[PDB]
Order: sequence, then C-alpha cells, then structure tokens
Amino acid sequence: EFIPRPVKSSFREGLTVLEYFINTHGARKGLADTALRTADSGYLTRRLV
Amino acid sequence: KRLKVVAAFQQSGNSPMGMVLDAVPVIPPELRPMVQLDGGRFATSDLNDLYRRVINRNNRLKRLIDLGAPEIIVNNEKRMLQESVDALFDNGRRGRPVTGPGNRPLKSLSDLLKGKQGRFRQNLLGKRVDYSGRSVIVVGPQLKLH
Amino acid sequence: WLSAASFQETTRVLTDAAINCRSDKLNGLKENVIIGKLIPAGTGINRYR
Amino acid sequence: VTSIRIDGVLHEFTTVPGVKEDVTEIILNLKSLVVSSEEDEPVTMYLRKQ
Amino acid sequence: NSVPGAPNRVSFAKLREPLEVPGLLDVQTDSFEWLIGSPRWRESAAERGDVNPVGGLEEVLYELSPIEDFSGSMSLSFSDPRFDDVKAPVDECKDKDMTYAAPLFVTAEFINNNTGEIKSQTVFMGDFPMMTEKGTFIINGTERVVVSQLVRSPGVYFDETIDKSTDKTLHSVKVIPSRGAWLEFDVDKRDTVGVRIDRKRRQPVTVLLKALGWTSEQIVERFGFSEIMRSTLEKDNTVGTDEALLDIYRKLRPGEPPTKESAQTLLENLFFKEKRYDLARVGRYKVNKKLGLHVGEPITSSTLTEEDVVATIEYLVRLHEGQTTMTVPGGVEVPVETDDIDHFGNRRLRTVGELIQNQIRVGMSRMERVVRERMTTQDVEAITPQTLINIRPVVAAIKEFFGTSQLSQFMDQNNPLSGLTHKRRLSALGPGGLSRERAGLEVRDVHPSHYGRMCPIETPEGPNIGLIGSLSVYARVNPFGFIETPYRKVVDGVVSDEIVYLTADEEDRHVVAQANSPIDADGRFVEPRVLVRRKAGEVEYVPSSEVDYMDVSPRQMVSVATAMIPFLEHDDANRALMGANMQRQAVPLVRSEAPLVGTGMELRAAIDAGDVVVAEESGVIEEVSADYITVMHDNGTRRTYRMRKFARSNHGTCANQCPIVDAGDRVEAGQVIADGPCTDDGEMALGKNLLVAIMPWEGHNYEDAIILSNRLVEEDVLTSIHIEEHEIDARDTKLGAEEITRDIPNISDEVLADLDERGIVRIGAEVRDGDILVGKVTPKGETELTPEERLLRAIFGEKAREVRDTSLKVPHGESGKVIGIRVFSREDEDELPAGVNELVRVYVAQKRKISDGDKLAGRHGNKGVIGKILPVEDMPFLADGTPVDIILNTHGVPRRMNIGQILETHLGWCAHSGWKVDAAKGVPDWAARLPDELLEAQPNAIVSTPVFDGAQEAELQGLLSCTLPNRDGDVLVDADGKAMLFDGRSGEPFPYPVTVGYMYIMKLHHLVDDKIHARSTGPYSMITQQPLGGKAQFGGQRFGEMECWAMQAYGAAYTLQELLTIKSDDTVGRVKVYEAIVKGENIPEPGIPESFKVLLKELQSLCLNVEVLSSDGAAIELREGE
Amino acid sequence: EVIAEHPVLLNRAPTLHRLGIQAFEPMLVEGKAIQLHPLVCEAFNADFD
Amino acid sequence: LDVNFFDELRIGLATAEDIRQWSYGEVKKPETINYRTLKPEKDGLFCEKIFGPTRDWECYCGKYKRVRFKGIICERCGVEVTRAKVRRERMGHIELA
Amino acid sequence: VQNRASGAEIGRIPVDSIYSPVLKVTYKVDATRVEQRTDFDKLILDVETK
RNA sequence: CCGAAGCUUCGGCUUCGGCAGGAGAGGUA
DNA sequence: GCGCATGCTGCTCTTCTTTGCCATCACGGCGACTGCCG
DNA sequence: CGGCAGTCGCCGTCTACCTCTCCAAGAGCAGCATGCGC
Ligand SMILES: [Mg+2]
Ligand SMILES: [Zn+2]
Repeated sequence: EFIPRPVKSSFREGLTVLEYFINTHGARKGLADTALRTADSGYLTRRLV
Repeated sequence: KRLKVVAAFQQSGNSPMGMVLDAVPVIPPELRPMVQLDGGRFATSDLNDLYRRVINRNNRLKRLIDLGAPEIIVNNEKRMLQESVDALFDNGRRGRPVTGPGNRPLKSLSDLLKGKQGRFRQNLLGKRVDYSGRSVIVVGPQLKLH
Repeated sequence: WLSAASFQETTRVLTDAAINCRSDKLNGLKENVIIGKLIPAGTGINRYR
Repeated sequence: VTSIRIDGVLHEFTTVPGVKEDVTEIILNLKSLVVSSEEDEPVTMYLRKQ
Repeated sequence: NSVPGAPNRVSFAKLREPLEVPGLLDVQTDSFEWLIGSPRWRESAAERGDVNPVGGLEEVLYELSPIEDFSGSMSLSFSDPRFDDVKAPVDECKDKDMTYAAPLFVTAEFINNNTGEIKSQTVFMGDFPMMTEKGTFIINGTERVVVSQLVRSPGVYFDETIDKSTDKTLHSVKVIPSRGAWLEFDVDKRDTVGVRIDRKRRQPVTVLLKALGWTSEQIVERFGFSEIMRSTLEKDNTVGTDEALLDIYRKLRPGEPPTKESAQTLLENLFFKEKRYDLARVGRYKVNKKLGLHVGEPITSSTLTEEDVVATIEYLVRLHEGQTTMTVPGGVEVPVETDDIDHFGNRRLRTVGELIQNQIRVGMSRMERVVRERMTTQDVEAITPQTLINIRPVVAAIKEFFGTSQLSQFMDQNNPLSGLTHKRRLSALGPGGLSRERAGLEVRDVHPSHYGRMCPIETPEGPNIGLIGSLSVYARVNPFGFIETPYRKVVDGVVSDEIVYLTADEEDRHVVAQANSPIDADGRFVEPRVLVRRKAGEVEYVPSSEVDYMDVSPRQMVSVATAMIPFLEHDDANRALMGANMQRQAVPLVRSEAPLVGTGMELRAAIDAGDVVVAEESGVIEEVSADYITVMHDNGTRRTYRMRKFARSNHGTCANQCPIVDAGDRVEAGQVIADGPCTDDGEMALGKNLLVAIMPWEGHNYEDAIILSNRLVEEDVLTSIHIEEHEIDARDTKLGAEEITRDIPNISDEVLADLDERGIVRIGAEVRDGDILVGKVTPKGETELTPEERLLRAIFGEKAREVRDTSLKVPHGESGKVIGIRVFSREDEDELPAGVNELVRVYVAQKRKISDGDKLAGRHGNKGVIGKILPVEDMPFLADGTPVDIILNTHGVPRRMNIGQILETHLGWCAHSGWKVDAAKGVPDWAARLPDELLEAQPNAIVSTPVFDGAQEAELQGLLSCTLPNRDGDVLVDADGKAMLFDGRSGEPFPYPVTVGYMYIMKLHHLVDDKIHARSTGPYSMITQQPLGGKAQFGGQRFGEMECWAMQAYGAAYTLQELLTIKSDDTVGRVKVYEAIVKGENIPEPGIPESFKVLLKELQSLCLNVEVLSSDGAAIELREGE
Repeated sequence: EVIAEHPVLLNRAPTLHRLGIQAFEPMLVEGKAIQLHPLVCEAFNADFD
Repeated sequence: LDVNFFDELRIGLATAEDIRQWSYGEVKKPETINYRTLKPEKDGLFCEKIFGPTRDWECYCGKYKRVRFKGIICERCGVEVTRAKVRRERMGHIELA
Repeated sequence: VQNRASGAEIGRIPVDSIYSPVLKVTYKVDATRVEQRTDFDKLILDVETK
C-alpha cells in the first residue's frame, strides 16, 4: 500500500536517510519476485510442450 | 474403482501371481562398479550393500530352517528378510530409511529412474557431445549477418 | 508408456503399464529421440527421405 | 633494454638481501631508463655497488 | 584523523560526530571470549551488571552434573575447565597441514554413598580448536570462518486470521520451547476453545484444566466473563479430574489401558519436569515479559508452570473479546496485542560461541548416557572417575562440526574487503533455520525494524536474495542475542551528548528524529518541524518539540562496503547493490594507488581487516630491508617484524607485504609500518584512476562494452600475479614401494634436462603444458621366472624391469615459472599420513595483463567486458595532445538512474587539476558553507565526500569554474565539464563538446583465459559411455532438453540424430566416423545408443519383463555379440 | 581453407525459442573471445557484460 | 542392430520362470572382492563364472590365455574364454527360502 | 621474449621493450577565410621528445 | 583405444603396461 | 626341559530402533479413508 | 446402513557454467610367539 508521505527530492538533488530507507521497500520486492517468476514460467513451458 | 484392477488381470493372458516373489534378479557387475579412491580404499557403492543385506538374511534363514528352530525365531527372520528386500526395491517407502556413513540414506533401484536427476531426464533426453567449445562473447561491428 | 514415464510420476505409470501389459508402437517425437531414430517431422518424413 | 641479470637471483619473484625493494619493483624502476645506442648488435653494460 | 600517521584527506562534511565506530571484528571475538571464560570477558562483565560471571563451558558442565544411577548409591560431577598452551604456532599449523588447538582438562569427583569415600582426579577431554587474533580458525591447514545464524527465539506467540465462511477473526497461541513438546490453544468456527497437545488431535481446554486439578466452579471464579468459556465448561463430559487424565492418556498414548498414575507420570514428564523440557533463559525471559508475570527476581529454573498456562488462556480470551490492557494477580499491567515473528525484537542471533556450545552439549549428553549405563556393570572398589569416562563422542562431535557443516565456511581471500565482509555476515539458513526452497517472499523483505541493525542494500543477487545480510557499522549484540544501536537523548528540545543503546523492542515507544537535521550552535532544531519515526515504522512530519531521541550519524544504517561508495544518495538501490557486491571481487595489482575521490571509511577498513603491519609500541626504526623491520623501543627492548613475500591466498591471488618506513623515522604506537595486498599507505586501494570520455564510438562500446587504450598494456597499469600449487605423494604397494627418482626407462633425455639430482624440477625453470614436474616410478613386483628364461636371459641379460611411469605433469593450458618446492619426508621426523613415504609441493606463478574479454567495473554499478584495445594514436585526444584512457557509452546512464558516476568524474577532474577560490571581495555566496582549507587545493589532491553528507551541486558547479591551468595557460575543460576533442583516425575535431574527467576503475576476477575451452575427443564415462563433464577433465558440453525442442521446431532430423548417437553414445560408430574423416570418405550410418540398453537392464531388475519385438513378434536380442 | 564454408552452430542458454540456435560462417580472429554481430543480440537476448 | 526394424516395446509382469531364465547362475556368498589378490571371489557378487572373465580371452587359472582358444569352457575353473565386454549384459539371481 | 625459446641460462630475466623516443605531439590550424575567395591555411606542429 | 619394444612380406603380427562415483558451500549470465 | 599364559597381530564382519532419541518440513492440488455422527 | 467432514499422504516447484572441502572406526575372535614358572 502507498505511504501517505511522498519523496519530494529527485535523484539529481539526492535523497535523505529516511527517504532512501523507505525507497528500498519496493525495490527489493521486484528483485525477489523476478526469481520466482523465472521458475514459475519454465514449468508452464515444459507442460505445454 | 475395483473393476479397473479386476478386469486387467482377465482381459490379457497374464496372472495375478507375479506379485509374490520367489527369486530376485541381480544387475550385471559393470553397471555397479567398485573402484579405488585415489590409491586408497573403496568407499561404498550404494547398491552392493542392499544386495549384501539380502544375501546375509537369506543365508541365516536357510541355516535356521534346516536346524529345527522354534516358530517365533523363524518368523522373526522371515520378517527381517522381507523388510530387507523391500528396502532394496524402494528405500524409505515404509518405515525409516536405511542409512550408511554419516546418516545419509541409501539409494535404491527405483531411485535411479525417478526425478529430474534420474536416467530419463538426464541421460536419454539430453546428453554431452563431442566437437564443442565455450568462451566469452564480445561485439564485432565489422562482420556481416552470416 | 515411454512418453508418459519420462514426463512425471514414473512409478505409477510403470505399475499401471505392467499390470495392463501395454505395447508401444514408437511413432512419436520423444520415443524416436529416445531409441535413436529419425523423428517423423521435417526431413524425416517419407516424401523427402 | 631487452633483458637483465642479477647475481644470486633465479627469478623475478624474489628479494635481494640488504636491498629495500624486491626484483619486481627494481624492474619497474628500470623501465624508465632512457638510453641511446649506435651499434646494430646487442651491447652489455654493468652496475656494481656495495 | 585519530590515527598517528595517516594521509591528510580533506572532507566536505558539514556535520560533526559524537561517537567513533567500534572494533569491526568484535562480533566474533567477544563470543569466543565468553565461551572460553578468559579474564578479559570477566572484567568486561564486571564493568556492568556483575551478578553471574558464568562462562560458556561452565554452565554446560554445571547443568550436566551430578550423574546419578537408578539405585542412588554413587554420583559423578564435573567442574573447573582449564586450557593448556597451544601446541604449534599458526604458521607451522598452516604449513604441515595441522590444526590450531589447545588441550582441555576438567576435574571429576566420585562419591560413594554406601561407604562415604571420595576419589577425585583430573581427566583429559581432547584438543579444543582455538580462534586466532583475526577471528578465524585453522582446521586441517585451511582457514575457516564460522557465520552467525538468525533464528526465531523461544516464547509465546499470539496470532489472528480471518475466517472463510463466517469471515470473522480467529485467534491462536503457540508456546515454543528451546527443546520439548509444543502447545497450541485456539478458537474454532464456533465459540469452542481447544488445546492441541504434542501436535495431535484436538480437545476442549476444560479437559486440560481438569487434568491440572481444577473444579468446575473455579473456572467461573476466574474465567467468568465470556460465553465461550461457558460453552466450553458446559460441554466437557469429563466431570472429575481422573476422567480428564484418563482422556488425555487415551488421546496421547494409543492402544493402552488407561491408568491414572501412568497418566500423571506422563503428564508431568512433558512440560513440568526439567529433564525433557527446556524454555531457555531467552525463552523464560520472554514469557516473563509478555504475560507480565513476576518481574524483578533473578531467573532460576527453566520449566513451565501452571500460572503460565492460566495466564496464556486468559490472554487469549481477552484478545478474542477485544480488550487492550490486561493485568494478572501478582503482575504489572501489560498491553494485549498480536505479535509479528519477522520483527527484529523476536529474531535473535546465534553467534559462534552458542554454535559450539550446542555441539559440546550433544557430545556431553552421549558421554553421560554411556557413563550412566556403564556404572551398573562394573565392580565397586575398582571404580574411579578415569574408568567411567569416554572421550570419543566429544571429539567426534567437535570434528563433525568444524568439518562437514553448513556454517563453518571456507574463507574467501580475494582481497582484504572480502575477508572482512565474510566475518560480518548474518545467515538465515542452516540446521534450525530455513530452506532455499521453503522460504517464500515475506522473509525476504526490508522490515522497518532493520534501521541500524542490518544493511538493506548489500545482499546476494541469485536465489539467496534476502537470505544473507550484513551487520551495520554501529550495531552490537545483547547478552541474549538481540542487536542494539545507539541514540542521542534529547531533552527540552536540546540535543544532549549521552548515548543509550536500544533494542528494536524498546525504540518503538519513543519518537526518534533523523540524522540529517539542522542543529544550531547550542543544539536547538532550526526547522519548526522534523521528519521522525513513530511506533510501527511510520514516517511523519511532527514539530521539533516532542521528540525524545536522535540518530548518531547519517551512515548508521549501512555496512562497511556500502559506506565506501561516494555520492550514494544519487544512485538507485538496484545499481548500488551491484556496486557493493562487485567491490569484493577485485584482484590485487602489482602496484596500488588510492582514490582521488574517497569517503574516509577506507582507512579503518584496512587496519581492522588486518592485512597490514602496525606497531605495538613506540620507538625509532633501526634497520629496514625488503623482508624485516627492526624497531628499538624506548625502554631497551628490540622487536622485529617479518613479511610475507609472494604468498598464495585461498583464491590463487598474491599477498605481498612491503615496508613504508625509512631507517631513522620515529614510530608511534598504532602507526602502520608495512603495506599489504590492496593497500596504499594504510588505506584500501582496489583500482586505478583513468581519464574518461562519455560518447559513442563506432559501435565498439555497443551494449555495455568498453574501449581501452594501449598505454594500459605497455605500462603495466592493470597487471596481476596468480600462483598455483601442485602436489604428489610417494607411497608403498602390495608389490613393492613407489620411489621418486630421475631414472625413467621409458622417455628420452631431452625432456629430463630441467630435473636435479633428486627427481624434482629446479627453481627458476619455465614449465609448459605436458611438461614434467617430478619423476616417480611404480614397481610391478619382484618374483621368479621360468627355468628356460633363466639361462636364456643369463646369456642375453635379465634385469628387474618392474618399474612403470607415474609422473606429475603440468595440466592442459598452464604455464609459468617455478618459485618454490616444499618436501616432506618420513625419516627426518615429520608428520605424515600413514602409508606414504615422501611429499612434495610445487608452486607456479604467472603475470597476467589486460586483454579482450576481461571484466572491468566501477563503484556505482558500471560493468562490462573489454571490446577493443586501441593504439594511442587512434584515440581521441585533448587540445594539447593528451589521449584518453577509456571510453564509456552514454546510452546506459539515464535509464538506470546511476548519475553518481558523472558527479564523480567532475569532482575527479577538479581534484586532479587543482583549484583556487577568489576572495578579494569576500567569500562568494556559493562558498559560504565550505571550510577554509577547501578554498584552495594543489594538483593531484585527495578529497573525501561522506556517504550521506558530502559535496552539493552548487559547490561542484562553482568549483568547475575555478580550476587551474596547465603548463601553458590554457583551461581545457570549461565550466560545464565539457571539452573539445580531436579525432585520431581522421584528424578533424569532433563537432560538439564531450564530457571528460577521472574515474576509479577496478579489475574483476572474471578473466577470459580461465573460460575458453574446446574438445574433439577425449575421456569417456563408465556406466553410460558419454563424454565426461567439466573443464579440468577435458569434458564436453551438454545438449539439454530445451535445446532439442529448437532442433525439432527447425525440422532438422539429421543434425539431431547425429548429435545424439555418433557424438555421444554409439561406441561402434565413434571409431568409424574418425576413420572416415581421416581417410576422406563418407560418414557412416548411426547404430544404437548404449543408454537405452542400460535403461532396459535397469528395468529388468525391478521384475519387469520388457522386450523389443519385431514386425511379427520374435523379440530381438538387442545385445550384439555375433 | 579447411574451415572455408564450413558452418558452425552458436547457442545461448536458456533456449526459450527457435532463434536461440543459429548457424554462422567462422572467421579466424586474434584473441580469446568470440565476436558476435550486433543485429543477432535481440534474437539471442545477449548483452555484453 | 538396425533401429529401422523395431516395431514394438512391450512391458509386463515377470514370473519366477523368467527370472530363472535370464540368469546365468546363482550367487551364494555376500563377499565382494579379494583385497590382497585383487581378483574376484567365487560365487560372490563379482564372480567370473556367473558373469564373465575380467580380462580378454582369460580365465581364473592360466590354462587358456590366447585368442585361438575361444569357445572352450575351462574344465577346472568354469570360466568362459571370451571377451570381457560380456560383463555388461549377463545377470544372476538369488534363490529365496 | 621467453628464455626457453631462445636457449639461455636460468638466471636471465626477459624484459618488455619500448623503443619509441617521442613523448607528445599536437597541432593547431589557423584558417584565413576572408572574402574575394583567396583563402589559405596555416599549420603549427609541436613535438616533444625523450 | 594410447604408449614402449621386437617381427615386419608393409596388409599388418606378437610381448608388456593403463581408468573417471556422491554430499555440502560460494559464485557468474 | 616342557607346559601354560597373555599380548602383537591376521582377519573378517558389524553397526538395533522402547517406557528412547529426535527436531523439525513450505504450499497448493487431489484423492482415498476412516473413524464418527446421525 | 448411510452420509460426512476432517485428515493424511503423495505429487510438483527454469537452463548452462566455474571454484573449494570431505566420504565408519572401534570392538571383537581367534592364531600364534615368547616369556616365565616348577
Ligand atoms: Mg548480461
Ligand atoms: Zn582355468
């Protein structure tokens, strides 16, 4: 769910400690579910063949 | 549910008596090799022990039967022989697995056919080949499409 | 039974095939690959061979 | 300069007793020598210190 | 700063620091100090809370004893552990393939109650491996590291879920011990509570309360506020306690006659007896804190009690109803809430001491069982403590832990940073944790309680993402296993300077401010409102009048490798992850140099790693050479330090130490005396400074490729030394004894010219593929011959001639000089394995330059292989004729959000050239906040920009217009950081300005010379006669299942058939194909593969009658032979 | 002249479709790396890192 | 063999008669291999009589060691004088009591 | 040049050779492009040696 | 099948000598 | 001078499963089954 | 008898490559070989 507080600074100005910390919550979920997707798709391909 | 089993043994010319064994086959020796471990000793084969257990139990059973033993002891030996054969054909299906050095369960005859690391999916559907190589690829912009 | 034994559940299919005394005609891609013959597709069909 | 040869030394991965640099650093230091020659054949110089 | 002799690195930081980073290896040494019980830990524990200085082994030895028998006539006890001196030094153990250990002794006493005599004597309990001063163990000659484990702690855990049909709230309870049986109370679809004893069946809790000895009126007297309890007490049909015990017995024990005394002895043997149930000190302390039981008394005894069960049921029902606070008779008020199990207040850390103590306990229990069983079969008056004790289980457990274990890992010694990082790793797997397959997606998330205890960035990239992490710089561990972190207390809106360490369970009741907060001279916040952290990791904007704590530094939440990236706040998390991971893969180069732009963490990341030499006292240097330094102390003592010249690490790299002092210098204690592998004057240096251009160039840097210059090969800028090791063994045989000698009757004299008079090579010889290292022969037996040959070869000549050839040769594709030989013999009193006579090791070294295919990297996530190397005349060059060193593409920067590299190049150019700010009319407006020493710099200056408080963009933009000119009065790079370049192939200038600067480039350990492979024919397997696998065994490449589908979709029926029969398995066709190719004829027709026959013989052994029929029956033989 | 007009097959894993295997005509280069055309990287899905 | 002549692959349950047919002999002793003589035992799991000679055109004794004596069964040892590749395709059986 | 490929003693150490005596070269062109279509170029070269 | 050594009529013949399985951890695309 | 006793040493197996040891094991789909309630 | 719902077990979870370490041992039963005693 969205956090009601935004990140008002671009990467050209540099984030602070708290903005950088709360930015990492959603940047790890994608990296963690890509690896599961790769193993979920190969089984489907093998079953379809 | 029952007719599927009762009709298969009727439509063909086989018998339902092939489910009870009275002789056990033995694989050729070159399919279960035993080799030296770098000038030391031999360290297990995972299949020459499951055969040895069956042979020992059968020999003890034969000697006890041709001796006039009481019924209880003969029954105990027969149960133990049955368990040993069952562990030879499928280790871990009933009871606890038979382990070796290091509490590592032994691998039976039916464990060399199943799984993604078995015969079917690792030796028959894909192999290693001659005349092949490997290296790191880099970009060449002076080549053509062929 | 050769094509189904190499997909999944080897023990169950092998047991049922043994009980039923099934016969395989070796007329597919997977079986012809397994026994070492020309697959019945592409240049392995009668017209082109 | 195409080659060097030190006494008491077999390869370049070693040290000389009494000298503060190993042979690798000595070679890397000798890589900046500026020399001039006129003959068309190899010539040999010398270096002795104590 | 704070180090006696250090380079002067000026900094852009604007904040001050009230704390110094702790010892970076104190997470490893403190636990071993506690386990050993040494005086240092005793004094440290006496510093605060000196109640029970109990060692690690002493508590095990005291929980064990006394050991009693069934009759109760004799007993045995243990006490007073003590250690001897270490047998051999570290280097001897590393050389002769030994273990670094010291013997352990305990005292045992034997009391006999029948008589009353006592016999006590000292027993020996085996060698105990010991940890060196760097936090590592040497086991069988190899360095190892034990890694800490993150496990869920014992206690009581309340949960709540949503129903499916009625769609309401359902609650549960789980009491988890350290070792014992489990309990589980919960509420069901209807208003019926139930207990699950020992993970079986389900009964209403009324039977349990009755089995505890409770009447039907006391339940209402206590639990008299819920209709659920009314329904449960009404429907129990177990009036009378004995009926309840009988029902419990029949539920637990199957097929038994229910007997009440057996039921009692089985009930009190499950939870209430301190022999088979253990709620450890952590578990007892947690249960005494969540339920709010008696608090204040010291913890003694670690078993469950009846009041605990009653309080747990009361808590569950109160949580079900909806109450928020709850009190217990004799306890304080406690909140009523459901707890999360991934919270860092619930996950504890099992360090090395508690990992070794478990194995010692297991061995102790086995030995105790043996002594108890053997105490009743020996004769009295001959029983002594030495005859009852067996040492084998303990040594077996110790050697099984330190060897085949998942947590004592092989150390990685690529460079000092990787070694330091290996020792600070928190691992979530292992025997008692998780699995790579069972672990889901919620245990791999950044919890809000990780702030200051775990690093959110440094984590693996493959299947172990989120299962391995790193400790933060300021974190430290409780005496229970909970990680703490420091804060500065604020009162009345003014920040004080008193530091308090808080665990994750205590900082959620306070408002904690942010590190980057404006603070005046007195200490009052400038901004009216500040960004804080509330209870549940919630971020809010509240005003600077109600906060209670503050952070200690902006780098409190990062690890030691993440705190080494300049301009980190300008980079995305995904690229910074790779940047931190790739700093541990750099290789040491023959010459090192420190970064032009750094962070300041590089000085204490090299001293704490331990690959440098520091002085233990103050004095003057007396003598300096290439391998020793002699220091004369002020009192008179003289100390000498030796160096490791060209030593091989765990990964084949070179570890070389060099002195950096003169012959008359004065040295202060703590000063760095000698350099190391990746060190430049005391600070870590993993790469080199190179001149960059950001532009596309003819497609040679397309898709992450890199173009290099030829000056980087002719000047040894990126060159490394790699060392290899080979061994061979001479042993006996049943037909004789193998001997190493130069005499070999099979090979010529041309290849035996580099051997000495002993059969070994000579130092300084250049070996190649197929070359000879040692010469050894094998006897084939000395026996008699036939009577005719006696006289026949007496006339001719008869010799022994039983010698075969077995010589150690250089493997395929290897070369290099020989730099050392280590020979071990049996007759000269050297430890050797039984059965062997002589050992020899040979070391081979090579020098590797840079080439196409080698991997380069930066600190921000840039990564690619080298596509081309160009002559220096083909390279873009500046207006004065200076060529560039590397070209990087501009298409990869914007879409990956790593713009810190461009800022780094700008600052690097400014630092290289040097600047000077004019203050004739006062300091400019943009330089108001700069220090006074950063208003002027010299060429080739070193600066420092901390990780979250560094150089701004107004400062960079203003410094880019102040740089000094070169030899001639020209400024090549203008105010935007762009320069005009010429084209080195055509001569015309490039039409638009290009960005130029300096950047820090490292060389990664992925070299193309170790990845090229090819094969035509070679060794084959034994069971299935397919080619072998691997590069060391000259193996083939797998043609898998997914690669066959492409062949079948193309329509290629002949390529697939040839690939599957005559190149893999067809034994008879393999030879005929080779003969046909050599003779130039046509390739023959494939046969039948061998794996099919192996499969058929496998199927026939399971009593399956599988046959191959023909067109008219008549099964084919399928075995050849005719 | 031995390797003149003798094609070879290049393969990258995973082979997710047909174009993961293609046939080229070899040329001898200097170095220890294989050189690939820029226009086949989309079919092979291969960057250069 | 020619793969272009196969037509079927039949599977089914095996009886004791078939198991006794496939076998070339019965194993009796659980012994595996002689550690000192480095030669297979007798009636063991690696026996030369049941399965086949370990070396080409050889036997347990030394009466026949050439290639012209093939086809003759050794009368004192019982080992066939033939190739050593027959150890990959000859089976045995155990007689259960 | 490896000493095993030239027939030399063990103590000899081969060394890389850089024969170039030139350090830095650059050039600058000043172009006269006045009207009347009478135009010419001027070249200035700088050579620095060792 | 390879090497060494003899005969060798140049097709080849003879003597001797010789092997490759599992578990765990980390990493790259 | 001879017989008996005890330690080097060949020499070939042997290694379980209770009232014990042992501590657990995801997550979803599917199908029998089995005591249990009516 | 006749439904019935929990339950308990069995099946499955991407490909290719590189580097390192470690893989039952003590107990027991003869079979003598030599020393010591009457
Ligand atoms: Mg890539
Ligand atoms: Zn014979």
